[PDB]
Amino acid sequence: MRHRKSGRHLSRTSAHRKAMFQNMAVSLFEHELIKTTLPKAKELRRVAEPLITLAKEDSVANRRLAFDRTRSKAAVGKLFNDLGKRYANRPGGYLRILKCGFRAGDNAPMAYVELVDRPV
Amino acid sequence: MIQTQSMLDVADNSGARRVMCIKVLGGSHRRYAGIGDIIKVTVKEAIPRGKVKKGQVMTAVVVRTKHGVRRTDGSIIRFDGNAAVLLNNKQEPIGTRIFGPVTRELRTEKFMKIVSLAPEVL
Amino acid sequence: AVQQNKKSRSARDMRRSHDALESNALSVEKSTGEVHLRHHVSPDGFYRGRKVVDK
Amino acid sequence: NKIIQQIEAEQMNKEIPAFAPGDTVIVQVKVKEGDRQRLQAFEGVVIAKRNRGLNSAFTVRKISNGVGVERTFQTYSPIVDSLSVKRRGDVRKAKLYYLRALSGKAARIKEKLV
Amino acid sequence: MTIGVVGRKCGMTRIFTEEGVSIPVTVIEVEPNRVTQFKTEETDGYRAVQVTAGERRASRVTKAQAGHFAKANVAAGRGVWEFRLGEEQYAAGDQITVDLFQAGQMVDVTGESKGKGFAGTIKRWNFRGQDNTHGNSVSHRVPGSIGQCQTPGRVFKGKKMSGHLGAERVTVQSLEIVRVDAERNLLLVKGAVPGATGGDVIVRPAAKARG
RNA sequence: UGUCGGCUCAUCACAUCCUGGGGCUGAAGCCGGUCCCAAGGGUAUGGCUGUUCGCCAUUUAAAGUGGUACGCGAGCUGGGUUUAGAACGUCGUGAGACAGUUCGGUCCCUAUCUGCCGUGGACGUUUGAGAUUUGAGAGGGGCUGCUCCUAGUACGAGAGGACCGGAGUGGACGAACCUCUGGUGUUCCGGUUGUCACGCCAGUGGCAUUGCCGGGUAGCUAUGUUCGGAAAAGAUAACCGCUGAAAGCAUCUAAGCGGGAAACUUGCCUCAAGAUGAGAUCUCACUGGGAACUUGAUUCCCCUGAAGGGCCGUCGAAGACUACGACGUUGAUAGGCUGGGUGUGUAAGCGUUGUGAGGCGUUGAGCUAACCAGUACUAAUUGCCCGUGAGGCUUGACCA
RNA sequence: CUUGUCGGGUAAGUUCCGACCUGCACGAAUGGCGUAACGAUGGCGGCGCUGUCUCCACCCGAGACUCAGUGAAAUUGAAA
RNA sequence: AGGUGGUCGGGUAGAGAAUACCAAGGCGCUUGAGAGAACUCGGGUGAAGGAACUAGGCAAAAUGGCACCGUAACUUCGGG
RNA sequence: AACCCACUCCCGUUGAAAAGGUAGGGGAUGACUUGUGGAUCGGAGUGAAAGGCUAAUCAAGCUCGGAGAUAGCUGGUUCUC
RNA sequence: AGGGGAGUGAAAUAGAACCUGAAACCGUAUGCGUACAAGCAGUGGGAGCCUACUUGUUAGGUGACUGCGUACCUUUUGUAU
Ligand SMILES: [Mg+2]
Ligand SMILES: [Mg+2]
Ligand SMILES: [Mg+2]
Ligand SMILES: [Mg+2]
Ligand SMILES: [Mg+2]
Ligand SMILES: [Mg+2]
Ligand SMILES: [Mg+2]
Ligand SMILES: [Mg+2]
Ligand SMILES: [Mg+2]
Ligand SMILES: [Mg+2]
Ligand SMILES: [Mg+2]
Ligand SMILES: [Mg+2]
Ligand SMILES: [Mg+2]
Ligand SMILES: [Mg+2]
Ligand SMILES: [Mg+2]
Ligand SMILES: [Mg+2]
Ligand SMILES: [Mg+2]
Ligand SMILES: [Mg+2]
Ligand SMILES: [Mg+2]
Ligand SMILES: [Mg+2]
Ligand SMILES: [Mg+2]
Ligand SMILES: [Mg+2]
Ligand SMILES: [Mg+2]
Ligand SMILES: [Mg+2]
Ligand SMILES: [Mg+2]
Ligand SMILES: [Mg+2]
Ligand SMILES: [Mg+2]
Ligand SMILES: [Mg+2]
Ligand SMILES: [Mg+2]
Ligand SMILES: [Mg+2]
Ligand SMILES: [Mg+2]
Ligand SMILES: [Mg+2]
Ligand SMILES: [Mg+2]
Ligand SMILES: [Mg+2]
Ligand SMILES: [Mg+2]
Ligand SMILES: [Mg+2]
Ligand SMILES: [Mg+2]
Ligand SMILES: [Mg+2]
Ligand SMILES: [Mg+2]
Ligand SMILES: [Mg+2]
Ligand SMILES: [Mg+2]
Ligand SMILES: [Mg+2]
Ligand SMILES: [Mg+2]
Ligand SMILES: [Mg+2]
Ligand SMILES: [Mg+2]
Ligand SMILES: [Mg+2]
Ligand SMILES: [Mg+2]
Ligand SMILES: [Mg+2]
Ligand SMILES: [Mg+2]
Ligand SMILES: [Mg+2]
Ligand SMILES: [Mg+2]
Ligand SMILES: [Mg+2]
Ligand SMILES: [Mg+2]
Ligand SMILES: [Mg+2]
Ligand SMILES: [Mg+2]
Ligand SMILES: [Mg+2]
Ligand SMILES: [Mg+2]
Ligand SMILES: [Mg+2]
Ligand SMILES: [Mg+2]
Ligand SMILES: [Mg+2]
Ligand SMILES: [Mg+2]
Ligand SMILES: [Mg+2]
Ligand SMILES: [Mg+2]
Ligand SMILES: [Mg+2]
Ligand SMILES: [Mg+2]
Ligand SMILES: [Mg+2]
Ligand SMILES: [Mg+2]
Ligand SMILES: [Mg+2]
Ligand SMILES: [Mg+2]
Ligand SMILES: [Mg+2]
Ligand SMILES: [Mg+2]
Ligand SMILES: [Mg+2]
Ligand SMILES: [Mg+2]
Ligand SMILES: [Mg+2]
Ligand SMILES: [Mg+2]
Ligand SMILES: [Mg+2]
Ligand SMILES: [Mg+2]
Ligand SMILES: [Mg+2]
Ligand SMILES: [Mg+2]
Ligand SMILES: [Mg+2]
Ligand SMILES: [Mg+2]
Ligand SMILES: [Mg+2]
Ligand SMILES: [Mg+2]
Ligand SMILES: [Mg+2]
Ligand SMILES: [Mg+2]
Ligand SMILES: [Mg+2]
Ligand SMILES: [Mg+2]
Ligand SMILES: [Mg+2]
Ligand SMILES: [Mg+2]
Ligand SMILES: [Mg+2]
Ligand SMILES: [Mg+2]
Ligand SMILES: [Mg+2]
Ligand SMILES: [Mg+2]
Ligand SMILES: [Mg+2]
Ligand SMILES: [Mg+2]
Ligand SMILES: [Mg+2]
Ligand SMILES: [Mg+2]
Ligand SMILES: [Mg+2]
Ligand SMILES: [Mg+2]
Ligand SMILES: [Mg+2]
Ligand SMILES: [Mg+2]
Ligand SMILES: [Mg+2]
Ligand SMILES: [Mg+2]
Ligand SMILES: [Mg+2]
Ligand SMILES: [Mg+2]
Ligand SMILES: [Mg+2]
Ligand SMILES: [Mg+2]
Ligand SMILES: [Mg+2]
Ligand SMILES: [Mg+2]
Ligand SMILES: [Mg+2]
Ligand SMILES: [Mg+2]
Ligand SMILES: [Mg+2]
Ligand SMILES: [Mg+2]
Ligand SMILES: [Mg+2]
Ligand SMILES: [Mg+2]
Ligand SMILES: [Mg+2]
Ligand SMILES: [Mg+2]
Ligand SMILES: [Mg+2]
Ligand SMILES: [Mg+2]
Ligand SMILES: [Mg+2]
Ligand SMILES: [Mg+2]
Ligand SMILES: [Mg+2]
Ligand SMILES: [Mg+2]
Ligand SMILES: [Mg+2]
Ligand SMILES: [Mg+2]
Ligand SMILES: [Mg+2]
Ligand SMILES: [Mg+2]
Ligand SMILES: [Mg+2]
Ligand SMILES: [Mg+2]
Ligand SMILES: [Mg+2]
Ligand SMILES: [Mg+2]
Ligand SMILES: [Mg+2]
Ligand SMILES: [Mg+2]
Ligand SMILES: [Mg+2]
Ligand SMILES: [Mg+2]
Ligand SMILES: [Mg+2]
Ligand SMILES: [Mg+2]
Ligand SMILES: [Mg+2]
Ligand SMILES: [Mg+2]
Ligand SMILES: [Mg+2]
Ligand SMILES: [Mg+2]
Ligand SMILES: [Mg+2]
Ligand SMILES: [Mg+2]
Ligand SMILES: [Mg+2]
Ligand SMILES: [Mg+2]
Ligand SMILES: [Mg+2]
Ligand SMILES: [Mg+2]
Ligand SMILES: [Mg+2]
Ligand SMILES: [Mg+2]
Ligand SMILES: [Mg+2]
Ligand SMILES: [Mg+2]
Ligand SMILES: [Mg+2]
Repeated sequence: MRHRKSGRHLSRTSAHRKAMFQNMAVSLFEHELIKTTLPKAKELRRVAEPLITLAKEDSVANRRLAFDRTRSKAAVGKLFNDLGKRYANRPGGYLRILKCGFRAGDNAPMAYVELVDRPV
Repeated sequence: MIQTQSMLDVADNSGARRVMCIKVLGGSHRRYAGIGDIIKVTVKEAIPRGKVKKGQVMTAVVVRTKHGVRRTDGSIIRFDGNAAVLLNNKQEPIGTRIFGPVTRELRTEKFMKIVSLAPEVL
Repeated sequence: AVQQNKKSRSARDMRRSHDALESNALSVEKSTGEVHLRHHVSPDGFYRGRKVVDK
Repeated sequence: NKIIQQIEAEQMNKEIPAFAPGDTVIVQVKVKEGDRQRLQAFEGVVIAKRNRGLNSAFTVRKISNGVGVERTFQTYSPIVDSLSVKRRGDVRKAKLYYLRALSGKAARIKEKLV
Repeated sequence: MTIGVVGRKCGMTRIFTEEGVSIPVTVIEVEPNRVTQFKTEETDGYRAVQVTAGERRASRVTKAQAGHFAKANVAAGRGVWEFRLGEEQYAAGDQITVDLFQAGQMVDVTGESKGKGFAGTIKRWNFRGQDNTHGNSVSHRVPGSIGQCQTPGRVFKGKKMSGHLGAERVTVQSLEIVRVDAERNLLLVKGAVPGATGGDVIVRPAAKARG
């Protein structure tokens, strides 16, 4: 049974999952638009959106907290300087998921993940 | 809860130090004995000149248990060890003194004597 | 464990009476007139009347 | 759960002065042997505390007669007539379950003076 | 039985008596029930009353159901239930509240039990396992034997096997009503009630009762 | 056609071990003996031994007897037995032997058909659809101890000690549940060892079984909580009768009328119209033309496709896939966001004290999963497909 | 014969240890009786420890399950 | 997932060529994606008991280092 | 520790493997382990002896001949009236 | 890769895996039958429907319903076994 439980195992150890979603979050903040699997995209929004909300106020303790969760100086620089200021007045929902078919290799469902107000 | 081959100490001065449960009385296939339950024990260790001897089969009542006893408001009382009181043929205590605290559910008709002898009732 | 008798032509064709395939839900994007999967982004890159990825 | 919280809120009127794990408290319990109504004192150190509104509870431990005894009290039960904090202790944890393996001088709780 | 209400299981709590006794209690919200159809000997065969409770959107109510809810000016609710009454008189439009129950009043509660998906014989039928050591080979929680040899030489119907500890309907009999809250529309019942929080429950006077 | 014993799971008989109903007794009472009726439910744990068995110890209301390949190895085991090694006693000149001992010794198979446990797809139920139902039938369940009052009464010289009737509290078994008591809780918070890295200090992160540990939310769960077995009716078994002749009497029987048990039929719970004998009730939808006939339950063409169902999406205490349940902007379905709650336990930085480890303040701080309430910020499109166009005939009664 | 009889150990010991001699059918280099140390050797008994068990519960990974690709096997007189 | 002679073999801990985390150097093991049933495999924790399991403590749990104190019967005088 | 071995459990048994793997286990300066080259063989060799080993074959190897050995024993034996 | 036309040839369904091209086995199309029915699947009776034409004492295809009916070989005193 699984009653009232949240989170997907995704056939990985819990240490593998932590590293993988930490990699996706860094990629999303830099490239502004990535393509991944649909189940993975629905678990990424529970990891990267708390980081954008955390970056809405700039302080030494907050930039240290962000670095402990994304071990990337560039990702912490992209937040606190571009994101969090762009989403200052936006109350949640900073990213969007759109289904985009299946891969040829394994017929895996795919989706796009992009930030809401890309400057393009 | 006490079952067969559980080891528990004696809360009396009957001369026994350790007894081992060999039967839980009062029902077919009965499994556990709690505070106030009659069991059948064997003496495993004794004083040189006590009034019980090693290897003697007899009856005891559970007085103090590690599992505990629950009350009507949901509260529970627990002790650090399991203890018993050895009884004679007519279900009366063999010793004359009782060591350690007891509980208020021992104040039945046939165990009121050992409640009055206890230094404390909880 | 294995069969004591070999299956007949009819017997194994009744088992396959459930092997048929279902169709997908397709839609036509009225702005362009292009056929796409329902609730998906079109191969061009449109969804609900907007450009999203532009190849 | 919004209307369960209101059922429980009407039964919470006792004062319950603040206490913490590691404190030495005296609990006055109600005993009704026969028809008489007396109060019995249970004094010991608070080792655990459960903060669940009307389902709150705490555990106190004492050495009675060479035997250690632990009682878990339901905070809002009418059996708990009153409570008072005799002393305050200085500990780092929420649950002091390690005290069960210490007996004499080893199980002393340092006092929080300030 | 023969008359009752339809409620929702809100959850569990406790109440303390002045003597220091804790009563386990299940809270049931009973939104007032509206009579939709009355069935008599001549019109329908048997004799019963039809009831609805709750609310539904206009877009989720079909035209067949909407016209049934318009013959009795009742307005649509979630679900429709029936109570087989012995000899009572009702009209299409009457209200049925927590007021037909009092403190005491042993009652029966029906609900849909929590659903385990696909259970083995140990969990479903309380079988006992084989050895976990002493040479056992990949047969720790397996059922064992399921029949006998040439004689009958088949498995008897009703043999206890594995699968679907169900989300079935079960009744719990002779539960005591502790408190009836008329203004909040609540029934407080001592004990446990089948189902999860937010499920549908049916409360009726106890069939056996007596003592 | 795999041969003992053990484990797991059983099913039937009655020549009945307990509980239930009776006759006789060399039946005062409490206990017994024997026979008749009765198969609903129950019917130990261990020490020894490979043991079935048996003997012991301690329980229980009782620890029933048998059939099912001495039930059950394509369900497990491998102690015994019956391969190959080695030894003892005995027998043989010897190779060797023993239905005599002793130590050691590989247990294969992905389930086609019948069967069984669950869960679906198709069609039918005579126009179609949404919902609520009756109950032919079938399953589940059915155990029992002790104490108190009657009453120290009946009975008995005394010792002792009831029937009938009522109240309470247990054991075993079963179901549901998570308020409480606990367990778990690699998705929460801390402590700490070794090493590498983030330029460095500080602070953090990877790896070491989750590195090792201390706690712990929701969910699940028992050892925790609540409930259950009934009462009652009917027809009976053995048994006890009323009236009553054949047979002036007697006689439960030949006519007639009764009492009578955990057995049977209900009553309690669950499934149940594929019950093809396919049942019932409420409501809803559809009210167009033409041609060919092999001239009526016929075929074809054009128009028109309703009530409703499905596909799809957001999900769920529902779930192997299904199915079931809620919602899809006229929206709180999921995620986020905002508050709270819960857990952990006084973060970082800074300021002081100290040569330093460390302490003290800011500070019950900081962080916080699944929980509660609110909120359209993000995602649930502006769609497609099925399903039609008033529902045959015969007979009877109402009706015009 | 035989679970011989007696004693010890257990609440209870067909195994164990100490004796008795009635050696079915011991016995002196196919050596007799002892023996410190040694043994992945046989039997028995204790302390600690524990999911071995009462009686299982929860959690984590790999299968099982579904989707896409590739694609066996023993067996088989015919099967409504 | 087997076997195959010889040579070199750094840093931090460490007695060490053990072990752990790294260097130079090399690799992620030629089907993937989901979901989170029974059951199987490999593990973690477990209330109250503590061998009651079983042919048998099988398996698991437990002990484990360095310095110092201290250590029995018996002995072939080394030992134990 | 390396190296040589193979006592226990489990898995695997259509195996990753026609004898393995993960956990534990024994010896580990010697009656040790190992590379290269060489010698002994079919009623023969070699054997700290198990009837063991002599190319996945051993109470007498493989191969080719006598040879279509012999089979009072199983199996089979084909169109019509 | 493989095809659709066009061309050569007497003939490409003689196209190079090339004469002829059977059976097992696998498909597409049409006609009739089949979702309340129990078993060596046939045989005797038999309605209905479809096709053809000689327009029903005919031919061909299906077979609702119903009586009867436990493969073949071998070996045996004896086999559905
Ligand atoms: Mg959720
Ligand atoms: Mg790790
Ligand atoms: Mg078959
Ligand atoms: Mg066969
Ligand atoms: Mg079939
Ligand atoms: Mg198929
Ligand atoms: Mg359930
Ligand atoms: Mg479920
Ligand atoms: Mg078992
Ligand atoms: Mg085995
Ligand atoms: Mg095996
Ligand atoms: Mg196993
Ligand atoms: Mg079998
Ligand atoms: Mg049969
Ligand atoms: Mg069964
Ligand atoms: Mg067989
Ligand atoms: Mg069993
Ligand atoms: Mg029978
Ligand atoms: Mg009888
Ligand atoms: Mg007899
Ligand atoms: Mg009997
Ligand atoms: Mg009887
Ligand atoms: Mg009698
Ligand atoms: Mg019976
Ligand atoms: Mg019986
Ligand atoms: Mg029966
Ligand atoms: Mg019967
Ligand atoms: Mg009955
Ligand atoms: Mg036993
Ligand atoms: Mg026994
Ligand atoms: Mg034995
Ligand atoms: Mg039997
Ligand atoms: Mg028989
Ligand atoms: Mg027999
Ligand atoms: Mg047998
Ligand atoms: Mg038997
Ligand atoms: Mg087996
Ligand atoms: Mg067997
Ligand atoms: Mg097997
Ligand atoms: Mg078989
Ligand atoms: Mg098997
Ligand atoms: Mg053996
Ligand atoms: Mg063995
Ligand atoms: Mg031999
Ligand atoms: Mg001789
Ligand atoms: Mg061996
Ligand atoms: Mg042997
Ligand atoms: Mg068959
Ligand atoms: Mg019926
Ligand atoms: Mg039927
Ligand atoms: Mg019945
Ligand atoms: Mg039944
Ligand atoms: Mg009864
Ligand atoms: Mg019983
Ligand atoms: Mg129970
Ligand atoms: Mg349960
Ligand atoms: Mg709980
Ligand atoms: Mg809780
Ligand atoms: Mg560095
Ligand atoms: Mg540093
Ligand atoms: Mg570190
Ligand atoms: Mg690293
Ligand atoms: Mg750890
Ligand atoms: Mg450790
Ligand atoms: Mg801990
Ligand atoms: Mg933890
Ligand atoms: Mg915990
Ligand atoms: Mg919990
Ligand atoms: Mg008479
Ligand atoms: Mg008379
Ligand atoms: Mg007369
Ligand atoms: Mg008569
Ligand atoms: Mg129907
Ligand atoms: Mg109908
Ligand atoms: Mg419509
Ligand atoms: Mg629907
Ligand atoms: Mg789902
Ligand atoms: Mg749906
Ligand atoms: Mg709103
Ligand atoms: Mg919400
Ligand atoms: Mg929050
Ligand atoms: Mg808090
Ligand atoms: Mg501080
Ligand atoms: Mg600070
Ligand atoms: Mg920290
Ligand atoms: Mg302070
Ligand atoms: Mg806090
Ligand atoms: Mg003998
Ligand atoms: Mg003897
Ligand atoms: Mg003896
Ligand atoms: Mg033994
Ligand atoms: Mg001599
Ligand atoms: Mg000799
Ligand atoms: Mg000797
Ligand atoms: Mg050796
Ligand atoms: Mg020895
Ligand atoms: Mg023993
Ligand atoms: Mg596949
Ligand atoms: Mg090194
Ligand atoms: Mg070391
Ligand atoms: Mg190494
Ligand atoms: Mg490198
Ligand atoms: Mg996967
Ligand atoms: Mg798993
Ligand atoms: Mg496991
Ligand atoms: Mg463990
Ligand atoms: Mg834990
Ligand atoms: Mg434990
Ligand atoms: Mg713990
Ligand atoms: Mg413990
Ligand atoms: Mg212990
Ligand atoms: Mg034993
Ligand atoms: Mg046993
Ligand atoms: Mg071991
Ligand atoms: Mg270990
Ligand atoms: Mg020694
Ligand atoms: Mg080598
Ligand atoms: Mg192991
Ligand atoms: Mg090894
Ligand atoms: Mg080694
Ligand atoms: Mg050695
Ligand atoms: Mg050499
Ligand atoms: Mg040679
Ligand atoms: Mg030769
Ligand atoms: Mg030999
Ligand atoms: Mg060769
Ligand atoms: Mg060889
Ligand atoms: Mg010749
Ligand atoms: Mg020949
Ligand atoms: Mg033959
Ligand atoms: Mg031409
Ligand atoms: Mg041709
Ligand atoms: Mg040709
Ligand atoms: Mg060809
Ligand atoms: Mg030619
Ligand atoms: Mg050809
Ligand atoms: Mg052909
Ligand atoms: Mg076909
Ligand atoms: Mg066809
Ligand atoms: Mg029928
Ligand atoms: Mg039919
Ligand atoms: Mg059939
Ligand atoms: Mg014919
Ligand atoms: Mg014809
Ligand atoms: Mg025919
Ligand atoms: Mg026929
Ligand atoms: Mg026939
Ligand atoms: Mg024969
Ligand atoms: Mg014969
Ligand atoms: Mg045959
Ligand atoms: Mg015949
Ligand atoms: Mg045959």
